[PDB]
Amino acid sequence: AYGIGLDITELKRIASMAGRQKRFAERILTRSELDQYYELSEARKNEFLAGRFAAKEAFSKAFGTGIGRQLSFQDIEIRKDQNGKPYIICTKLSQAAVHVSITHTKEYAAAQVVIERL
Amino acid sequence: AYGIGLDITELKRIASMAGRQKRFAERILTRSELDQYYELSEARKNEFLAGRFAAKEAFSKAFGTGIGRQLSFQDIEIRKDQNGKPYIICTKLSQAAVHVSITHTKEYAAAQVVIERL
Amino acid sequence: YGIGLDITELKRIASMAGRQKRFAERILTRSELDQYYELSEARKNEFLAGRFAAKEAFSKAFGTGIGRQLSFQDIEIRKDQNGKPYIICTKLSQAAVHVSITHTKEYAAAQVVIER
Amino acid sequence: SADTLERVTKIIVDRLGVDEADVKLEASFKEDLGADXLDVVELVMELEDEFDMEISDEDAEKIATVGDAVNYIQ
Amino acid sequence: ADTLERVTKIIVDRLGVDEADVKLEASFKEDLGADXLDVVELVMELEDEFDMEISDEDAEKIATVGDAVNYIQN
Amino acid sequence: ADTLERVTKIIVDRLGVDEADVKLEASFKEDLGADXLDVVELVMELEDEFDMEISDEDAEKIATVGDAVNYIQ
Ligand code: NA
Repeated sequence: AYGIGLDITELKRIASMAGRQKRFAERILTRSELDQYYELSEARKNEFLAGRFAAKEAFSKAFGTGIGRQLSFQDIEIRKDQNGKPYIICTKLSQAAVHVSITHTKEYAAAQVVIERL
Repeated sequence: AYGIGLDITELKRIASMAGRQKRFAERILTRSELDQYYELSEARKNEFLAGRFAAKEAFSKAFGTGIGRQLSFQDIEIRKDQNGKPYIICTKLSQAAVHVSITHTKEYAAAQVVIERL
Repeated sequence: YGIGLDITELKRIASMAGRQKRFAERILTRSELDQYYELSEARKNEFLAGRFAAKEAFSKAFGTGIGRQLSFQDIEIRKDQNGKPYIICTKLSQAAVHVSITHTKEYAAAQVVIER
Repeated sequence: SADTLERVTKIIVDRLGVDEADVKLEASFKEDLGADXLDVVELVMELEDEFDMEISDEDAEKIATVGDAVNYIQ
Repeated sequence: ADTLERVTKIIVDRLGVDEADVKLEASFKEDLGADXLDVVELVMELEDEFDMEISDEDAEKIATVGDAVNYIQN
Repeated sequence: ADTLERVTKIIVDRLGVDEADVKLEASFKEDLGADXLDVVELVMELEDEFDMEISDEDAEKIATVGDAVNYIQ
């Protein structure tokens, strides 16, 4: 559906995984996102993970269905272009344009998503 | 779009104010929003109040004038739809679509609004 | 057409001791400096964190970030009589811009939408 | 009155960042006294209480300065 | 029956919600204060504790504690 | 390089990291975790220390430490 989404996620909540962050990463990331994650340092893993969870929560908000039957975390992938600008490729999105922006503070990951008419 | 707006509100600040001033919520919320607020626990209350305040501040910015002479808190109402997502009905709007997204962390409530065509 | 969002911690921007002035010269245009000098201490840190957030949001929206393709000096934020901010940026019109800026005790945040 | 002014300065100082030697009739709340939106609505509520009155969001916008409030409290 | 004891412990240990507040009709999000991130850790907790896997499709299908129990027991 | 010695002292005070952390091939963003704000405060400190001018573009080129050392020479 056409909509917008906003999501702010506290870094500490993702960092507080320790022995659960691998399973959580696998539930949250696609194949290529996971490869990037395994290549990162531990502080960088939490940031990467919180940014992706925020971007995907925001996207599902704009998509208007939330995560579930119509949309799985695995159907959404954030990629970066040559300039490091993030974009979303989604397997369930039909004839529409998607916009995303991700930002970080020391304690937070925030993302906003716009799904528009082509 | 015709206008956009963003607002982040501190939950503790809202909590102290409502503690200090029992009519703060009556000023911010419509009667319908207000009845909804009353059905909630002490926790759920400050975040519901902070979220609606954020959504109204953001809307008033998207609307272009902020809250005041051209627009009251009372003219903006946040409603839940079929599945629960928030949307806005504003007495001063007639030929624009309005989009809102509301998010929450442990300390902050945040919302964004887009007012646009069709 | 793209969107940009940025959230900057206020402490870090006020925290710039004698280093904050040179920082303002880098982030602000001439018309924005004049305004910044004429301000109080607290209002100064806020004015600066918002301009930084706004310019970063706009730069993300534009798709390049700050650098070769776009400079802070190319972005100017002004406010009308209703206090609504708007961006001027003669870096290729053919597009309308929308901006919103907000402040909290800890943070300065901004969003931008650049459309077709 | 000149009474209403002392009751308004007390309320401002208590509420905002302001000292006591800055509540000069011309001082704008948002501009000069470091007030944001949540600060002024609280400020408005103090006044509604301290002078048994009702101040709409419309009237809130009229009282932009210290002198504005006073005049309004008459 | 036994499954509710374990399920409840999970809920209590995660969402930290009083206890004795874990009713079969109790909605995780609406009645227990769970955001989206809390419900995903909850589901993961359930996946370990019972050695099962819960898809995103299935995670949506289970709103209440009773829904959790029923899902688990069959 | 006393240049590096001077570059590291600046980095261990604007970013807070330890020391061995600051290697020559260390990335400002990935290994030191400096964001867009950290990066400009970092570039301004270098402007100060070594007395030079780093344009908005110049700064987007100094990817790691070694690069910054090279630009300073
Ligand atoms: Na940021």
